[PDB]
Amino acid sequence: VLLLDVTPLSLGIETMGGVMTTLIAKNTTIPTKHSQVFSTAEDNQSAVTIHVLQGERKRAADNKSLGQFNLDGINPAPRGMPQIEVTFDIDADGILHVSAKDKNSGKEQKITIKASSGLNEDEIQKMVRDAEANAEADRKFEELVQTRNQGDHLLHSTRKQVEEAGDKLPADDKTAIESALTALETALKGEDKAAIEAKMQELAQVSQKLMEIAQQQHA
Amino acid sequence: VLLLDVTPLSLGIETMGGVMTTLIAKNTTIPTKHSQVFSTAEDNQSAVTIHVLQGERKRAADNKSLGQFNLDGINPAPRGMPQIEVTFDIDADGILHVSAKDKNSGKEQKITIKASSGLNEDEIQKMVRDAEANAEADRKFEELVQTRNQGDHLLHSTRKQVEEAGDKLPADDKTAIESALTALETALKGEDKAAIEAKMQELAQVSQKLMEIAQQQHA
Amino acid sequence: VLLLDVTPLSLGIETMGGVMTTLIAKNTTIPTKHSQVFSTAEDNQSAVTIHVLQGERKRAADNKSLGQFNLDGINPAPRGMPQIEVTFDIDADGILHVSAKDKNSGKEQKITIKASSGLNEDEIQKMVRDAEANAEADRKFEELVQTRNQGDHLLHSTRKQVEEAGDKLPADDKTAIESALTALETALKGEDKAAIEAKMQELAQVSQKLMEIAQQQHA
Amino acid sequence: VLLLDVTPLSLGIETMGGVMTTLIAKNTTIPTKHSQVFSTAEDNQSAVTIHVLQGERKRAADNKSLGQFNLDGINPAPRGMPQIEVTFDIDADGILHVSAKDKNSGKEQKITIKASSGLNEDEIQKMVRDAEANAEADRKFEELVQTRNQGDHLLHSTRKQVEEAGDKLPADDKTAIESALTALETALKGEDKAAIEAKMQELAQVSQKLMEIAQQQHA
Amino acid sequence: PVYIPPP
Amino acid sequence: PVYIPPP
Amino acid sequence: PVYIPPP
Amino acid sequence: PVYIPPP
Repeated sequence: VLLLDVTPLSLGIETMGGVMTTLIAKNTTIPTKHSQVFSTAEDNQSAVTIHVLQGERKRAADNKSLGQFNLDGINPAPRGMPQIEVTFDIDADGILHVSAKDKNSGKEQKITIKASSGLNEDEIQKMVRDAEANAEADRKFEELVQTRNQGDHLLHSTRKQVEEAGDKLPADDKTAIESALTALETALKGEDKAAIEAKMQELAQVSQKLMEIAQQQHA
Repeated sequence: VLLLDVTPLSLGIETMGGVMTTLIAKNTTIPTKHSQVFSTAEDNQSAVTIHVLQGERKRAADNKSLGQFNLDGINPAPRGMPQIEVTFDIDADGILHVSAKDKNSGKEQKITIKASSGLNEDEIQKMVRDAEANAEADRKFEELVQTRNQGDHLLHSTRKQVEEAGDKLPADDKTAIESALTALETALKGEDKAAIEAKMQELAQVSQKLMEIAQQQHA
Repeated sequence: VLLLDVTPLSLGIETMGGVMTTLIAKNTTIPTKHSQVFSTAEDNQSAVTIHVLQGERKRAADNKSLGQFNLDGINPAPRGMPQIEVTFDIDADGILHVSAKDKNSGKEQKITIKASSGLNEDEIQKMVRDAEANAEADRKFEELVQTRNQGDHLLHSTRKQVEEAGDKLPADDKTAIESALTALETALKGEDKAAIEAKMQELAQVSQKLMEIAQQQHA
Repeated sequence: VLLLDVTPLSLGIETMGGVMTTLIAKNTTIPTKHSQVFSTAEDNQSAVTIHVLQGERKRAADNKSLGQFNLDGINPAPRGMPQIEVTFDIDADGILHVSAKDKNSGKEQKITIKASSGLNEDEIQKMVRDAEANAEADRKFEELVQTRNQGDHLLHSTRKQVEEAGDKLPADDKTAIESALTALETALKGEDKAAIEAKMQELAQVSQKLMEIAQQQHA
Repeated sequence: PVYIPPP
Repeated sequence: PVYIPPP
Repeated sequence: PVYIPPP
Repeated sequence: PVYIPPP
């Protein structure tokens, strides 16, 4: 072949923290199909918004929006338990089919994106260009979002563990733990990575007795 | 400057599933310092092995081993709760300092890696070469390890949720759930991604009542 | 656009010394048209063979042969004087049209290469791979061919200048010059760059009086 | 090695037409030494200016000037005959030695460029960035300079061939040839590639009898 | 697994 | 967070 | 100009 | 060979 049709830009979805998660890597030859199983951000979340993105930037907002759609009817569950499988299928005509399917309920919703949608050749080059021009800033944003996402996980896991602990947890421990949880929740509202890591650190320092009770409860 | 000293290969650690997690990206100009907060794979894990890797391959075994060391004295905790912060610092002399620090106990262990350690120029080119030659296989292995790691998370979270549920969980539900958990544990022993995803799917289909009880317990 | 059709490999022709001269660079989006004006290697050359190549290697033999054709009816001329313009045109269907046109005679010959011709996806990746794996060797071959091509130019220019000089050139000069020309012609038969450069050096050292006569003849 | 010192930017000299000719390719590991044999642009040229450049741009002016120096004492010769060998040697300390040596006279001149000279890290990234941002424009400028350089070669070769022809050349031929040479000389003053190619074409069309006489004179 | 926010 | 196995 | 060999 | 202009 003298020619290949290839993706000029990565393709994916917006995930928690406002980042782009790539399902199809830049310069993939089509037809191609990739899928990944995602889950929910919130306890008892009934729906997920599937925001389809084209671009090379870490921040979702910095990429091209190809469109979006929701999948609802998600049954009550703890965050991170539902299995929402997201498939990007680009066919021989260059049409992108995106689906989101709930493996519990079997419910599925799709968006179809025409071969001609997305960024034109100029904008593509502008995008490849900006992604190299901002590689460092994007890397910093990835580290921030990853830190906030971890701290959110610690926030929530710890709160569940406090509840499960009940009276097993000494009063002084609970005082120290909740004040650290409150401060971590606040730090998670900003974009100061150092701040988040300092509250996470505080929580690790004050939670030892709680870790031991939680480890024991499921031992 | 007519010259820059740059990393010819990515640098990182082996993490669960036998993958390389990069802390310092290929072609980073030094001095540079990056850190990431990791946690434990197992409930009540007392120590983490820090296996320092140089290379571009997804599989840890496919990279160059720069050495390794353990950090122990991790206090009893559920998997994923301890905060083990891992820092790669390359100084002006090109010496790599790797540390692992437990944010609960403050305990820290280090390895120092000489500028001359790692792959020689030949082997570097062999490595850049193999990583492009195996890009597709490495991508497949990443998808497998990511799937097994998710399924392990579902396995373990679900088992905890069963215990916390107690008699709230109907007998027929518990029968279906445990048989699916057993089958998922078995699938997680292999390297058949389809198999793992099929057991995960089974668990999502049979766990609805359990998700609802768990969502309610912390509502 | 979600897709671009792009050239996966550079496209060009075999030129003197057995090198590939690229007319269309790898990863060019099509349709595209490029042309370059070439000339003849030999005095009184009546025809040029147009050997169309796909690949990233410096050596023509290391690339994929897409086919070839001749353009004849070139009118008697010194080497390097005819203007043979070679155009690569890839249209919207991905078909490559190659033409060679003699700007003196207006005569033109073409080859048409189907979109499906050339290397398959496997072989393309094998080719990108080999070109990086042999980057250094290819660079050395480029330096050799460039040196031999220069020395051929010096060989031929000097012989013409001797003839034009006639009796203006002292006997001792002509003795030294012709013995150096003979030795340069021999060195040009091999692939020892050092050897060629040493004969070129000899010729520069012995030709001063000849350079002065030639400079004067056209002053 | 955990580190390599590599050139962050290509290194070379300004050559005719205001282009950068690279002697040391971007991302070459040092120490390294490369040389290339150049010649003179003008008949009877006594000296060459060696303008050392750092950068990735095709236009010399768009690159960083590392300095420059002249080599004189070039003995009278036709353009393109002297052998001026230019060597870039970067040593283990990262110091660049540039030399220019006349293979006829053995005369040599050097510039030494400190490891710290050239573009800082910011400017390097600005440069890698601009070179991709202007890849197309740079490619067009390369085609223009290559066309003007060819047309200059045809201009000059043809003028020499007219002189050598003398009365062998019919009057009507000489009229057509000189008017085309004048028009080509004018076109070579601009930057309109089409214009130059049109005058070159005119010269090829009117010069047939001249090509035949020149071919015969050295047959 | 990576998480997706609600609508 | 990504997990690290024991020794 | 770059040169092309005969057939 | 590629050509270099005078000073």
